[PDB]
Amino acid sequence: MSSFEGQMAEYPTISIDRFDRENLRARAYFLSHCHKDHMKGLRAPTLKRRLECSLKVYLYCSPVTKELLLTSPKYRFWKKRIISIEIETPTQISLVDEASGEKEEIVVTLLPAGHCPGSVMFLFQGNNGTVLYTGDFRLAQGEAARMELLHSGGRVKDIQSVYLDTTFCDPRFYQIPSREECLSGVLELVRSWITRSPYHVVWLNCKAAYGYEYLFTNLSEELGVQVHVNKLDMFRNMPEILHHLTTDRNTQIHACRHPKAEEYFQWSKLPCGITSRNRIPLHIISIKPSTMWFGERSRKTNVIVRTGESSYRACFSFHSSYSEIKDFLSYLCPVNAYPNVIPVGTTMDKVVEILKPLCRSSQSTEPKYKPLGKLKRARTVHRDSEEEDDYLFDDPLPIPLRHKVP
DNA sequence: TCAGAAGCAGTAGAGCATGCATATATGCATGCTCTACTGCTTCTGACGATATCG
DNA sequence: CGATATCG
Ligand SMILES: [Mg+2]
Ligand SMILES: [Mg+2]
Ligand SMILES: [Zn+2]
Repeated sequence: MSSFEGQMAEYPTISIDRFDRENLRARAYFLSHCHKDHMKGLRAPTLKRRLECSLKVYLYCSPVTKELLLTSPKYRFWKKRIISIEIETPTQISLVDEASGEKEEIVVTLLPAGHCPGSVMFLFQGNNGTVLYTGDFRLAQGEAARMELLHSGGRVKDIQSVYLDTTFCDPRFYQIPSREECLSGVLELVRSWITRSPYHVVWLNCKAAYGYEYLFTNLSEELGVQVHVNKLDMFRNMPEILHHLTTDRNTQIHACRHPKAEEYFQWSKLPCGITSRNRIPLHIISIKPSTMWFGERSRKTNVIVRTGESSYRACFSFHSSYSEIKDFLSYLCPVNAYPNVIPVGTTMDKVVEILKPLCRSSQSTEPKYKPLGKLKRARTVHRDSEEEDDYLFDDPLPIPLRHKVP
């Protein structure tokens, strides 16, 4: 999910990954990647009506994001309003107002996120300092020190705020394995399965639309088989991905999707209508790459687990784990840090108190001096009546006199 | 006698929300409201012929 | 034929 309101505190004139209610007054739109939770309001009728009444508002995103977005027929009205920006290329954006001729320049830099085709970061630099928006990123430990654009002369830049992805910001997802390990496990399993007979097929229950192209491409390169998907016209301008997918159902590896694909697999049938070739039945096994299932285990588990006679689960996460998030935020050391999404189990307060010790808040101060005036006793209640005998005791000490005047 | 006027019920067309599981992406499906418009049913009253009285 | 009151 995306708990972001698509509006930074430093630059409220730009909205990122959210165009629902208050972002209709923004001067520039930014899109991290092409996931549905980061595209709320992008197809709204009010936004459609606003686009046809303005000329200076644009939608900035990665070129791969533009290719994936313009392929959908529902978003083709953005064809003349999308401006793609290369990664690691500092460009100047003009936040010109429509009504008044006022203008404001800001410098944005796109950084790779390693999440899905077209996923990038947004690094803004303007009058209110430097802010960073890492929407659904994935960085291993020790990789934050390798980003060239986040360093200024060998040291980390002065970052004011970080709107980081906190999908797995909880002690349950302590150290998620790298995607290479899950890839190797899935490759070994699929090889050992399909190497027996040409009728052994492997399903890949991939929930997200984008993010699993790495697995498909590497399985195709290591097995020579082409994965089956529903639609592949979206990758028509991406040769390195298009030549690994196929619409034909006569392939072994499959990654097709369907709302009722579970019952179909239970009936020994892929999501595609084909259930057998040449009237010879097919032997199907299901591999579901996910991460939330592994975050609920109670003992030592493996990357490739077997939950049934023809069912498997793989730990394939496109989100940074708790340790990776902590390492990234501690290396950046920003003034503030806001969670974009709250975990299902965790709440807002726990994520906030986890992220706070990592922020650059190393500034303490002694409490303000509370004055003490007008003492709480006016009259001397401890006064004596001065009745004595004056003979049992020695003479009183005479009052001293001091005439020195410096 | 009957034209015309209320009064009420149904729908098109747009728009929006939520429910979906151990997924953080679902997009996808589904089901609801709103508003203007049309049609049917019930009601009313003026009206003209024609009955009746002079 | 008046023209008044029905009655549909
Ligand atoms: Mg997303
Ligand atoms: Mg994402
Ligand atoms: Zn298929």
